[PDB]
Amino acid sequence: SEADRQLLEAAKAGDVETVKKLCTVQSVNCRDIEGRQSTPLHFAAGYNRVSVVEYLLQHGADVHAKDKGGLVPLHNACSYGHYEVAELLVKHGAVVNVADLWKFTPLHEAAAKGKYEICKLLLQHGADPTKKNRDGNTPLDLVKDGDTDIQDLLRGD
Amino acid sequence: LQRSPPDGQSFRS
Repeated sequence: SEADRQLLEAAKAGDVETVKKLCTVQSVNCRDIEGRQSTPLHFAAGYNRVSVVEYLLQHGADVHAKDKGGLVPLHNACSYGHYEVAELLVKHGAVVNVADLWKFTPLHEAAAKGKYEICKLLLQHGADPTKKNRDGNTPLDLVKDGDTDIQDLLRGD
Repeated sequence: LQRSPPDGQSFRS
């Protein structure tokens, strides 16, 4: 629907006022059919729109919702280094060991993208640095050579 | 099948 399209666009842009006008019990968990089925919460999380993330969560957005590739909004936040968003999602019950269709977890994303504080947050909440994705790679395996601090963090040493 | 990235980006700018 045009309304849902406008809502998804508003979530992506961080347009709080438009989100408030279009967010209904029926649209809060709508999906971008013409993309990868991101929900408003995926868009707000991935584009670091904190106020929108907050509003959506308050109004019943599903923190556990998977997109077409099996990503939850915590994946989006972690891949793009959005620490506050990640913390809000975890506080609202997001599963940290969640795995997409390729068995990538949020820790795989944070590690690969060089996000130390987010890795630390995930580990504090029980994220498993030993979980292999479908390629057989752990999050540690995906750490860039230059990020020796992240390597040490995930090694527990 | 390509694993495409999540919707989003790291820098708002």
